[PDB]
Amino acid sequence: LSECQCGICMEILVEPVTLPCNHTLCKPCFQSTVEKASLCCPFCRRRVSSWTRYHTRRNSLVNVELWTIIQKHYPRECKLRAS
Amino acid sequence: PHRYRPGTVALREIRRYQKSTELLIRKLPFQRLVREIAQDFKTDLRFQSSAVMALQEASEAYLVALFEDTNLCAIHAKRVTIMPKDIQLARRIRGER
Amino acid sequence: HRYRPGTVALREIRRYQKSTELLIRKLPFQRLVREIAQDFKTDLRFQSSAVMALQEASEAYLVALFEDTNLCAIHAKRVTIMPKDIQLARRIRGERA
Amino acid sequence: KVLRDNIQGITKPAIRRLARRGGVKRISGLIYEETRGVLKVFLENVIRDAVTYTEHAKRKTVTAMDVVYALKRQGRTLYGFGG
Amino acid sequence: NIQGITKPAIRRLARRGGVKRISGLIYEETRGVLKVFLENVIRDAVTYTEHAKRKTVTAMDVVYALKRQGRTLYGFGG
Amino acid sequence: AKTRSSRAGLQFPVGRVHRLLRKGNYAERVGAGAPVYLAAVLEYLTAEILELAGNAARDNKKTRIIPRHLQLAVRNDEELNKLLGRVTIAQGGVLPNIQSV
Amino acid sequence: TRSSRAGLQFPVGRVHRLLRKGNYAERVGAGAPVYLAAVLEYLTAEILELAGNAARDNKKTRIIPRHLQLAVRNDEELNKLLGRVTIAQGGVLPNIQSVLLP
Amino acid sequence: KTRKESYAIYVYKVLKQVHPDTGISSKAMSIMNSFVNDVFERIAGEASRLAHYNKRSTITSREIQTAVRLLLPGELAKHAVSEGTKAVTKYTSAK
Amino acid sequence: TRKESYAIYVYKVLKQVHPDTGISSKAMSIMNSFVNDVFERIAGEASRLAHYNKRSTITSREIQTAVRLLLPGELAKHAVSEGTKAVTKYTSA
DNA sequence: CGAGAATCCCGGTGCCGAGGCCGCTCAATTGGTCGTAGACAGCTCTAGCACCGCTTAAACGCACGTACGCGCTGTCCCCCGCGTTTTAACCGCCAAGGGGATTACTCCCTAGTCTCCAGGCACGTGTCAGATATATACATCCGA
DNA sequence: TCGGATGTATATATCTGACACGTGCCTGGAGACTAGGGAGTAATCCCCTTGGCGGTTAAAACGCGGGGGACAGCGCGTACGTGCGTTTAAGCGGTGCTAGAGCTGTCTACGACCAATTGAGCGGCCTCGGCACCGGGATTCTCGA
Ligand SMILES: [Zn+2]
Repeated sequence: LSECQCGICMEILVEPVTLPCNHTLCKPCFQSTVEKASLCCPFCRRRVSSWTRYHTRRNSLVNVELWTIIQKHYPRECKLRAS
Repeated sequence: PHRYRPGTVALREIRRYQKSTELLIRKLPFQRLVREIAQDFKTDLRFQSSAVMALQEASEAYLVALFEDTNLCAIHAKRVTIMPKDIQLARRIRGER
Repeated sequence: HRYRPGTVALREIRRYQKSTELLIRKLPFQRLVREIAQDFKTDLRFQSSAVMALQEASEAYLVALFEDTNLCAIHAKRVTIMPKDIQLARRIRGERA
Repeated sequence: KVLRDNIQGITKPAIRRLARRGGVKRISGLIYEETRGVLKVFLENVIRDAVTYTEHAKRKTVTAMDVVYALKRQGRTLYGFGG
Repeated sequence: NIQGITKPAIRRLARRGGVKRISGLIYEETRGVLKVFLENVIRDAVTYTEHAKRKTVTAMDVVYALKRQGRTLYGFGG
Repeated sequence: AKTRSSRAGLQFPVGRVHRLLRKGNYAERVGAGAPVYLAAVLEYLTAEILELAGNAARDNKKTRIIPRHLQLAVRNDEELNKLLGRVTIAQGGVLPNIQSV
Repeated sequence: TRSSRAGLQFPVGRVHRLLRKGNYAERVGAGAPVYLAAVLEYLTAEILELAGNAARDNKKTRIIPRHLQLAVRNDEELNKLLGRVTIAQGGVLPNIQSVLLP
Repeated sequence: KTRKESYAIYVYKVLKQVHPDTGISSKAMSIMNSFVNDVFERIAGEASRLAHYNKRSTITSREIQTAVRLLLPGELAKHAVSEGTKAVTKYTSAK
Repeated sequence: TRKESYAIYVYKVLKQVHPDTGISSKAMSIMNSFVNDVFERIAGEASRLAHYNKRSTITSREIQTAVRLLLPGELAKHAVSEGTKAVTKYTSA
């Protein structure tokens, strides 16, 4: 759960996005803190603008491999955050 | 009765249209198309008839040049008929995208 | 033993597309440039950097032209490039009249 | 009024006359769609530029000056409509 | 002079371009087109240098000439 | 003569080209013989184009020059065709040409 | 400075000097240097990121003209933008026609 | 010794921010300088042309915004105008 | 309002060369556009040369080099001859 | 499926270009004033949109049948790969002086300003070159 | 190879509007002055370009053999040109309307110019490691089988 919650808003990671600096953030919060505001990593300040451009072009922002694991382990938490 | 063989009427037509200068694509359909294309980008634009005429001028010139190059490519291929591969080669060698 | 024709060709093709150094030797090219400039005005002096820049530009332009001739040749169903291909490519580009 | 399928107003006899002026002799059946596509993209670019010029002018009317000046931007200058 | 551009060099240029098989007249044709291109570029550059009141053709002038001809080149303080 | 055009024996106005250059931000300052030079070059160019336009008009048995005559002139003159190789003339048309095959 | 005033990395003073010295207009506004510095900075950031990615893929720790060429000609809209620029010591992309293959 | 100016230190700053563990060759800095100069020239020239055109003698943020929209292709131009508007509002916030 | 144009000037030239030929409005407008086109081309080239050569004023030499660079060979030669004759006339009288 | 070189993957040395630090002068900052380009309001008339109807020229669909695109075959000869001989490009090194760069000096060419006025502007009006319709005379292209 | 018919070109009239000219008026053009900076010119220094000469060495040149590629002939089948009949909508031309382009007054916030002050940035000096180069092994392919 602690590893499965993003460190910014502390809620469970829903639609997590793993930046190339290996960091991960939850989605409504990814685009609230990064996509439209800074285009940089909240912790290591790595610029990510072209990364987001390419992924939004190819719709691959949400790590499927980790997302499936999270849904299998904490489906109730995922549903509670979604609601 | 009579039927011209294929080709002679084609030469007659090309000489007819190379002698004259009037516009060929019909003006009301062209205006409708350009108004639609404009409506795609921003809403509520009005157009000068002179602007529509200028757009028609440029489109005519561009398409005639393209067809000239396509004919050159088709002749190079030892053919008489032009095809979309000829069109694509013309655009590629021109360097358009 | 002997490789069949074309395999050494494509091996060289790969080797040369992987490389980045210039292909034309410096002294003949410099003598060519000096001879060309001699016709226009007498007793000019050249920077080595200027000669290198001219070499760069000529290199790139020739490579691009050969790409276009290869495209035309393969369109003609041939596999060997020919002078007519270069002529047509230049005409379509619009350099030659 | 909503406009739709106006690209079909470019009739195949008109396409034929364009080719006949261009010097073509024999015409295939599949080239009408290709000509429509190329005309579409060309109009898209020129209309984009003209609309942006008018937008910057703070007007609601697209003018012959704007169209001519867009065509000059594209390096396809046109004479006879002012400037 | 103009035949200084030798045929293995022409072959290497073609190989870099992606050409597989070459004919005999390609060499003379390539010599012609290269001669035309060089003529134009050095004419423009020499005009620039003549205006500048200098007897040394500088790479900056060549970069300006190429910019005029629509063949911009990077890497010489442009 | 008072006017610079009459001073130099030209038809194009030196004062007009002087004002245009001053209101063009081409340089902080402008010279004196520059407008005269530019006007002379412009006049020669117009004379050059009118040569061929008039000759084509006489060929077509007309008293007035028109865009078709101008287009024919430009595309028959080799050098001016290289100068205006990327120009479209309204109502210009295309030269009558059929390729051999 | 004005650069730190907006968090940019490019010189507001230099670009303001250049706009005047180029005689582009009679007068120049205040937001112009900030806007132009921002756009230049973002463009250079894009180019550097792509070039560095290509270089790291090639397994080297510095950017060279070949890495720059790979980055520019590998991306679609950047190729469109620099469609008329020849890069010194850039080389050409590996591309062979299908039919030409054995 | 002429005091020629360059963008090298700021290019290096941007590279340090984006890719920390990477270096640059002097040749590469040359192309980066030329590229920055070329983009600057194109934007300034078209903006001056626009300002002349609308019979207005001042070049402003609106002029440069239209400049970016005409010159750069769609996606990048959107990103650039976003970045620019962020920068200008941040600047005008402080004095 | 006033719409400046070179109409009377083109008419003067045409009357000088072909006394028996008149001009239409479309052709007149085409000629007016062509003059402005060459005007901006030459002026921009001269401005670039002046800025590059670190000079604060453009002059006859600048426009001479501009015409030489722009027009092709024989046209440029005759144009430069015309220009030098005209400037010599102006400076002499 | 076999060999068998070309190329790919690998450990060692070392050396020249990258990264860091130094310090000073010219460009950035700051403060201030004055004037004009620019923002905002108000009124007004060309023109762009919408409509309707009548007319007729142009677009559709069909049929037919013949010229051309396409695959196949054969043949002849023109490049490709390899081995051997000749040659000049490449590097290092030394000499030399022509001309690019910088600084000082000075006179003259031009922006800015004010005063006069006429060549260029719009507006009104007259008439002949040319589009259109229509009547006529030949070139020629294909069926017989 | 003559002959019909259909397109083209030719001739003629005529009525119309587009071009040419007269005319009158106001903004741009011409003349005169100034003072101030920018270009012209002399001189000096030193840097970079040119020239020469040779040494090993890889690249260029030449010959040769053959096999794969280009080019010509042939035959088949279908897709497009041509003619005709029917349908559709574009073109011409009045009418009506109002939304927006264009012109003008007023006032004002914002940017050019000038003087004082300082520190970021450029030329220089330094130092050390990333990759050029190279000798040893694996592979990833090509070609004969
Ligand atoms: Zn991070």
